[PDB]
Amino acid sequence: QPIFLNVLEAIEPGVVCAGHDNNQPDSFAALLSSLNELGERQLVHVVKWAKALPGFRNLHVDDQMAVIQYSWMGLMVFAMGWRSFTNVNSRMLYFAPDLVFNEYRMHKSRMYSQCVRMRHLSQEFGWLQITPQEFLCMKALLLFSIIPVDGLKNQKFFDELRMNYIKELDRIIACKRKNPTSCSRRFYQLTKLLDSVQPIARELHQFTFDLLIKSHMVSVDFPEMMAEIISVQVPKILSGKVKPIYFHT
Amino acid sequence: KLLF
Ligand SMILES: C[C@]12CCC(=O)C[C@@H]1CC[C@@H]1[C@@H]2CC[C@]2(C)[C@@H](O)CC[C@@H]12
Ligand SMILES: O=C(O)Cc1cc(I)c(Oc2ccc(O)c(I)c2)c(I)c1
Repeated sequence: QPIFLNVLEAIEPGVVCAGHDNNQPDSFAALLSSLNELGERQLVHVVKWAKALPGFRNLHVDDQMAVIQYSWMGLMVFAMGWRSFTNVNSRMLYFAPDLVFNEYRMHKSRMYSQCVRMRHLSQEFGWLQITPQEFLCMKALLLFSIIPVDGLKNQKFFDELRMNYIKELDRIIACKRKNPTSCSRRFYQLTKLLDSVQPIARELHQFTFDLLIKSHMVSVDFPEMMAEIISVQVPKILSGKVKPIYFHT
Repeated sequence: KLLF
């Protein structure tokens, strides 16, 4: 019974515009300010999405706020790469309908290398032929893939919720294969695909953090929440107090 | 909170 996939397909966030005025010359300040808006806006959907995930509400209230604040980067990035694959075919980074990056914008944003890694991540969806169901499960798993070293208020329930989503992932895979090797290798690819999101997210955390500090020097504006999160939560990740949960080592 |  696909009750679970039912829920994931139903609660999946629709399209979100960054409000970018594609009339303005692609400058550093304009591009990043629009991505910050996109992030702020897209953050709102992430919150509604999560609170709609099976079992998410049961987690403690504080932990609910923490897991979102720690894993939002990786979530938005993962989804972004999906939009780029299914759309612009991965040639470019489909951030929002009104904010699609090309080679030029990648350079002007002062984060060309990171964009390359994201484009590659985007390409992986093709190489691995990730079906839409696999995408959803993996994305859900990402919310539960980064936590504080000290632990959550109720780690007990977190470990169990995480464990379940993983089962769901396996369940998804083993619904077309028959071989003992087939389902096994597929799981290996995905768990790796998932791990690879972490290093990318970590570069953007660093990047946005530095950008925030010298935000007034470069005329880049950070919305209310985006500024608050990058200065309180992100620093815990960069300082190692919050760390991703990797499948492999 | 504010957005939760
Ligand atoms: C999460 C966003 C916005 C949502 C998305 O589609 C992925 C993309 C990845 C780069 C982020 C951007 C939000 C604003 C950030 C954090 C900039 O400050 C630097 C890196 C940007
Ligand atoms: O069997 C299926 O496909 C559906 C399914 C999916 C999940 I995720 C699941 O896990 C929990 C765990 C704790 C909790 O409070 C809640 I609400 C759900 C269970 I149980 C069943």
